[PDB]
Amino acid sequence: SHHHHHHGSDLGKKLLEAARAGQDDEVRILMANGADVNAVDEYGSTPLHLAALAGHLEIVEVLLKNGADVNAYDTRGLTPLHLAALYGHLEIVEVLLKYGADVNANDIDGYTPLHLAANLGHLEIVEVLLKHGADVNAQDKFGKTAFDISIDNGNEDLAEILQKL
Repeated sequence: SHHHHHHGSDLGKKLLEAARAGQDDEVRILMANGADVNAVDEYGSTPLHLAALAGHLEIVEVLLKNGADVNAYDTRGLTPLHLAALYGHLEIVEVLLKYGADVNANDIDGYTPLHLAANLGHLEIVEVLLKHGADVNAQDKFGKTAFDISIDNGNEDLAEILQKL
């Protein structure tokens, strides 16, 4: 599946750290020495998770170009698209979608990327997720949709986007 782990070499740990820190040269060097592009830490995060979380667009692109799993799940069920939407990185959201990210993947608690972007009020990311087929009816473990979250937070601008776009 989209879960890896099982070994955990320090070469893979170096790639995870370099990807999260946005070191383009070191990521290039480590991959040339055979670093697994899909390595995981104790939480199940891959280098693509950490580059998307920390907002490093150029690292995200070189990882995807070398066979990084765009839909990898960590132990909480979070995909790189979840993290890009949660941390508000619009261009990374777009690149992930362009590489086949599952727009409607849900984590352990049932949150989709649309849920996270709505909770944090990232209006443009919500619009982009909707254009790529985000499910407005998807409910989390509390039975709440992305639209319900915008109504409970009184974000009428976000609620209007979730209804008409």
